[PDB]
Amino acid sequence: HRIRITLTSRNVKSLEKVCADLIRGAKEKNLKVKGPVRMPTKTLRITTRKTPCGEGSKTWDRFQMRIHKRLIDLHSPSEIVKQITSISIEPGVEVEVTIA
Amino acid sequence: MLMPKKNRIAIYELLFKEGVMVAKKDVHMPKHPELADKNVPNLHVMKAMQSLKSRGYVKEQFAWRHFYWYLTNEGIQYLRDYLHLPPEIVPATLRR
Amino acid sequence: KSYTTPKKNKHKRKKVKLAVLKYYKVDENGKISRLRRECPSDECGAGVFMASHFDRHYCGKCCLTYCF
Amino acid sequence: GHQQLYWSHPRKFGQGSRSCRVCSNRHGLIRKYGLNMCRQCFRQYAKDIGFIKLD
Amino acid sequence: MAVQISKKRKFVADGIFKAELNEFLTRELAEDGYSGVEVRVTPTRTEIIILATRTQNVLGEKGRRIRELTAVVQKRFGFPEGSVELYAEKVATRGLCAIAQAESLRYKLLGGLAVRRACYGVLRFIMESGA
RNA sequence: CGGAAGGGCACCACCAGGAGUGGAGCCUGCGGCUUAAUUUGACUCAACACGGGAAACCUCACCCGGCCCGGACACGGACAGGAUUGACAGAUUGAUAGCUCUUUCUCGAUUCCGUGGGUGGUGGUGCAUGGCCGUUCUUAGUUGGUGGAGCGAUUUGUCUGGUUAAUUCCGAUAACGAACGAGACUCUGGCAUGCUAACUAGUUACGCGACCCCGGUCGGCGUAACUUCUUAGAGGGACAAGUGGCGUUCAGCCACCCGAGAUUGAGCAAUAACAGGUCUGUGAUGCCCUUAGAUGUCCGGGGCUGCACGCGCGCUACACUGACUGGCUCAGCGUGUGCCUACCCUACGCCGGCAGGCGCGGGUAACCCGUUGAACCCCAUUCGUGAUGGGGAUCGGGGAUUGCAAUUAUUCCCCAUGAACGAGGAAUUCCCAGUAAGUGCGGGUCAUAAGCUUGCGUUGAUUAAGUCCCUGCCCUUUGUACACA
Repeated sequence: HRIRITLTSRNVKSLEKVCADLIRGAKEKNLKVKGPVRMPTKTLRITTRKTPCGEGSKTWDRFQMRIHKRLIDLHSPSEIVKQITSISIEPGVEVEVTIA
Repeated sequence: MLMPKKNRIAIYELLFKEGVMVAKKDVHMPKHPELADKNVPNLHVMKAMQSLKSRGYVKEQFAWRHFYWYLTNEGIQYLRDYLHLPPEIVPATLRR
Repeated sequence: KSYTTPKKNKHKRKKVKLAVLKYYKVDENGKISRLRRECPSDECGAGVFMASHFDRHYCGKCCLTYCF
Repeated sequence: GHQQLYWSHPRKFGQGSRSCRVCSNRHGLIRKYGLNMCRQCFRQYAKDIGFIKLD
Repeated sequence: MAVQISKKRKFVADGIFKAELNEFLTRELAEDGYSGVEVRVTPTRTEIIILATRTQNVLGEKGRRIRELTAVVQKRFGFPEGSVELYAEKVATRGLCAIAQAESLRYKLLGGLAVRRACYGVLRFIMESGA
């Protein structure tokens, strides 16, 4: 019953709508929900030179890429939450349903 | 290129079995990733397919570090009369 | 463009007309006479003859050389 | 042996060992997060990988 | 997946995946009015959508080039059979797509139209489309 | 455009100061001078710790040699009565390259040879190009539409002046209304005892357990409440809004209450241009060159460091506001097991003074390294104005690790050696608040690896709220016989 749905996404409002959708689906299917626990955002940071040559003033580019991680833990037999999580998928987020 | 015909026919067989083929540009790669049943050096796949291309039998498209080789009608007819096969059968691209 | 050494010309091989018929002795019967011993080598058995050099014997492709 | 000598030299490390996955040259390589893309090629394709100038 | 790599390396892996896919498809579908790519990795589907202007040229004669392109996709990137599904579709109001309009100008210059006439012909179409 | 006048702005300008650089030693990039070679791009700001360029081989172009074809393709003699590939000794070399002189076996029309045509190229031209970049300039500048004025090119709007970080505004006003750049915008920092949530985060209470004399301590053990502390989502909040002055009474400026803030910091960035940089980022690329004895490429050796010399960026010092030896005590950004790809972050238990070795483990990571016991600083000693226990260059000896390989010492450790340097000439740089500076910790390069650079926190000021004197750039007026100016 104790099953772990984690959502890893680069875009935030996408992830938030998926987090909302799984709470909606859970409270409708009448099963105990642990709310969307927000793990710290990881900021992948790469900083390079701008110029292809080396005949300019030393200006650097600061490239960032945030990656967000939510998880909701439910008390439900595999099936009903599997069919809840088989609907309403968008390209931004990525799903993991963990049983044990 | 100086080639073993055994390895060359095995390349031509796979090329037919699936019309289009991919090959990384790495001439110092000991065995070919796909045809590991055969002892195919990457140099020989490239040299065979670029020799195919020069006469206008294969379609050469190059990305970052990968050759892409689609089969033409000239290649279809040469390849089928060469391997000495039934004229009916075709690559894995045609069958709906 | 000018170079240092007068070059090395690449090894041109001594091509010969029929080095094969010197592998057998002909009889006036319908029989045979095999000149150079047949090594029962892993891959290179019957049709592969051994080498008859002035110091040692040698099997071609498996490289199975023999001191006299 | 010619084939004992052609690729005889060992390459386990140094910048002769690692290669740009786009243009295949051996200067200013990005190896962070397993990119393996030279800094000019990175900067060209950076927005497609997901990297964004924010700060 | 027992290889079990970091979410950090996983997302830069997905980043370069789309980047090369796009490079390959822009090199291939260059002349046939190519707009861009999109990926939807569903449960055990890689639904890989293509956006073009002249989709009849790119999907070809009874789906020759589509199965050719699906083959090189599965062959190069190392995918499972059945799981990878390409879908070429027409982009709406091409007038606003900078990729399509830039490649249209490029192939009018490749034909050999006058340079001021090529640019003003393109720029007039962009504006009447509603830029 | 001026060798004419006037007005503006800026810590890449000055004033007031702070740290300094210049002096010394070493690290390092240029020129020079040697060398078979010491490949080279760049030369005021806008070249010189820059090419992410910390190269032992590779890298890698440079040079001394030796294999190599990876010369597709169409055509022509040649041809299995064999075109051809491979080859073990032996001298040959550096080589266990069949490169070879000299052996005889192997292979089977994919060779090899001329004719074209192709190829590859860190080869040439950045004064033939694209792209990206830098700079003028991050200064405040640029342009229509209707209307006005001129026969017209043109002009007004875009201005005498005040004000602002700002062509920012309100004022005067034949102009009114607008667009780009400024601003707004996105990220970021500070605030919520209000909200949604938490066994990958805690707390409070509790039961238990250990120790000191009912309490006290616990990062000792364990499960009911809750979200103060941690995490990250939604809204809120700040606007020169309140008051007192100054001002054409405007725009706005100065002070003061209340308040978590009364200007946090970046990202982006106009019209127009430069013969600025890159062809050594590209399978962006015109033309040229070369194309088998290669400017292709692999292999093994060295060089890129060479040292009477002159520059530029940095590091360590010149000591007592200190060095040494103990003890006490506090961080924040990250990163971590690989595609070809081999190499990850490390706790813990023994061995060795030390660098290290061996053992079992955790970790694909708010889960394990980890409560990241960092340094400066702090407390207590020894030292005592002595080129001294300051300083640690140079040199000798031994030992570990990385690697296929360290001599022209890769790095690190142990003992010994103890150079100048006593605050630095002309000249010159960066900078106004959690800033300068001191201090250490991560990311890049990385088999080995930071005196560099790119980020992070800790300790934390003196001076200034101004100006056109200096150096720059920008405008208005004026003059012209200049207009490739």
